[PDB]
Amino acid sequence: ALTNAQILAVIDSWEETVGQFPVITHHVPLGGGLQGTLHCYEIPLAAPYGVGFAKNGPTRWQYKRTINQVVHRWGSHTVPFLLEPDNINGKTCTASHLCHNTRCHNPLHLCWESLDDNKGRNWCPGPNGGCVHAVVCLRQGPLYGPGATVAGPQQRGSHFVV
Amino acid sequence: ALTNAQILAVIDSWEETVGQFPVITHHVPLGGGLQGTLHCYEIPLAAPYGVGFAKNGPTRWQYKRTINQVVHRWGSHTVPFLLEPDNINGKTCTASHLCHNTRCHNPLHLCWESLDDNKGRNWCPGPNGGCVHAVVCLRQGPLYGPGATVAGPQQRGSHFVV
DNA sequence: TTGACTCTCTTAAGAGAGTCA
DNA sequence: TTGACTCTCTTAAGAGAGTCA
Ligand SMILES: [Mg+2]
Ligand SMILES: [Mg+2]
Ligand SMILES: [Zn+2]
Ligand SMILES: [Zn+2]
Ligand SMILES: [Zn+2]
Ligand SMILES: [Zn+2]
Repeated sequence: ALTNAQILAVIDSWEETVGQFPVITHHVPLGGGLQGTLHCYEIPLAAPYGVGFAKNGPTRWQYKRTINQVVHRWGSHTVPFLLEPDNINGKTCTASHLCHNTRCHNPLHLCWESLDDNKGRNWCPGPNGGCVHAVVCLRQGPLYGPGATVAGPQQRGSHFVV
Repeated sequence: ALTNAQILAVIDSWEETVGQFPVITHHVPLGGGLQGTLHCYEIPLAAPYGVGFAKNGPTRWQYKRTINQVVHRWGSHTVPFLLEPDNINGKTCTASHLCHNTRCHNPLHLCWESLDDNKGRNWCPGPNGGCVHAVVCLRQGPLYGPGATVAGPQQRGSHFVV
């Protein structure tokens, strides 16, 4: 809600509820041939999810609280960042999973950044493979690698140069 | 169905037309602090675009040819790949700009790959900065770098471990 | 046969809001 | 007030198809 006190109360209630979500250990590539371990706090697969939480999409949830007799509702991963600017360079700030695990609500696995920055982590080589993200990745992106390109650049004639 | 000879004729007419597009020299980052040069063959900003070409969206075009009284139409960047498989690993193949310049139709600046592979090139460090794409990038991706993350991982209490 | 427009759709990283009990 | 559902939207890398002369 509007007051700083009320927003802190929202963040604190959220953390306490998510803190009781099952803690699931995931071993992850870090880049550089190394492996690490993340502890994700995973929202349940089906109702009930936890006080204040409801599913609005297969991998989408919202957190809701009643404040001043009014319902206030947020995307379930946005709550840690309610005191942060909601835009950057004219781009919307998004909740971004460093663990690349949608069900996880561990705020130690979340950052707040443009959708482009968010997406780009999918291909990051990782914290031991060359990550240059200023807010560092926790793991190599799941899509990092050589790709599976079917056909490369080519011409039949002689009209083009690189 | 069009014979492979008819398909080659389509590719050849496309190349002949695109080859006459304005050729624009662009200096680009390669990664590793190095700079290179790409020569993009850029479709005009407004009609007329070239024989066979029409705009279906702000940065979308199509190529159309009529053969034996049947109108055939393709996405304007897909024509170089008409003799290639159109999917891989159960994913549709997409035209992917190695120069990251949508108006460019130089086939030496295009490859044919999944949309995920395509997107990921936006963040690639580039051919002199650590690119691991098997079909190598021509330049560092425009979105490579430290990012502009507004807030990193954080908690107010002690409910969480990383 | 051709040009110049029109419309909606896909994907996978993210969102907001309404209907009932 | 709280829970459990429903629906459509945003973005930026890509698509197919219709109308008219
Ligand atoms: Mg993400
Ligand atoms: Mg691309
Ligand atoms: Zn996690
Ligand atoms: Zn990174
Ligand atoms: Zn180009
Ligand atoms: Zn690359």
